[PDB]
Amino acid sequence: PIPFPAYDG
Amino acid sequence: VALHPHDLDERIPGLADLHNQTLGDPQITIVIIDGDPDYTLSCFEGAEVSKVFPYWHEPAEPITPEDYAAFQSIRDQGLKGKEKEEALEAVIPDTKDRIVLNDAACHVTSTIVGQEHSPVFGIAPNCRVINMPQDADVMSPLNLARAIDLALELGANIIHCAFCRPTQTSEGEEILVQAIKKCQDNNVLIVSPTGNNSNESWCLPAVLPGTLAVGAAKVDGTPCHFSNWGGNNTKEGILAPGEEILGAQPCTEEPVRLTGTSMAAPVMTGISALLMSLQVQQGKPVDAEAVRTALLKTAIPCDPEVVEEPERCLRGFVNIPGAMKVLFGQ
Repeated sequence: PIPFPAYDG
Repeated sequence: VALHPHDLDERIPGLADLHNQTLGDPQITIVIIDGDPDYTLSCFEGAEVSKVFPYWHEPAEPITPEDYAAFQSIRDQGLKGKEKEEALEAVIPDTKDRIVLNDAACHVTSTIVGQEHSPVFGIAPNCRVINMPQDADVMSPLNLARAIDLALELGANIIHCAFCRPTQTSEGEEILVQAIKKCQDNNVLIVSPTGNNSNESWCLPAVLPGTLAVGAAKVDGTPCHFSNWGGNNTKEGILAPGEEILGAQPCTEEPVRLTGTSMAAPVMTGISALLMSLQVQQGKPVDAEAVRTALLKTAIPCDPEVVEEPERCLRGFVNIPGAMKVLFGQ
């Protein structure tokens, strides 16, 4: 799962 | 002293002084190409916002407040990664991807036009904003080009393109390249995010010549590890606050802080909107390319003794006070 638009981590 | 205290005054030198001179002008139109935001939120009360749905889309089924509630519950729990997608899949498998878009469009749109004294005070609350939702391959260059052409026809001064289509190089489909050039030829700025791939891949339109590419900065001004960079991202991009940016989410007056280049891009769209608004207020003609090059040429490069790879900061951190010198003589 690409972390876009909102980055988790 | 800041006449319009904004959450990003301490992270963005010169913002406060710029807000003291303008909160935007209605003659400057921003068209946001993103998902479908929630105008019932109070942060949009009295904002000059309107939706235009591309006529060649069939509209999607509305999304229930309950599905949005599910999305936000999983966010509030702080779940991430695999665990988060297993959660989303269990409760909202058929709407999770559209909610990601629409949620982000709320956040982005509020970062730009959120009214002062509401829960989200955006950068350019007195500008004219047209959302062009793509809620209904949808990030294909064909469709973005079509969207862009329409945004121009609608009278855009700035086009905020919330989208990242993957690419491993600076090549995009010619149709999209022509659409970006068309923006330059008509004095219209396009802003878009560089992406959050940690350079595993790049994004269209960011890496195409003509666009203002935006990367994400930490609270301390250093670049977020995930923020894409290099190639045209570095040559024609700028770094702006990206971590913990305050904004709206649908169905609720409670705001939320998000992190990513998608949150940094809007700040630059806003800063650019104000700089253009100031041209109007002072009887100077509106000049997108002057604004873009002013921001790029005055961007502050990162210190090599603090940041290991300065090119991650792209041309540099946004420098409003320099921009103001170049454009207005301040």
